[PDB]
Amino acid sequence: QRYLEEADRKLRQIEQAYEMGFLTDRERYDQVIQLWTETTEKVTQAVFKNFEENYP
Repeated sequence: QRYLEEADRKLRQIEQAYEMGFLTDRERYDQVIQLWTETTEKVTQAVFKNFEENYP
């Protein structure tokens, strides 16, 4: 819930730059493309550890 809604706000970050010229269409695409990858890590990292810390 946590690390995910963080990505939900971070998307609004990457979008907020898209309107400032900072991020064009292609580089904003890479920032949002990596956002879901980092979240993709933050989740599995949570899974495994969750099992080890609670239900091994």
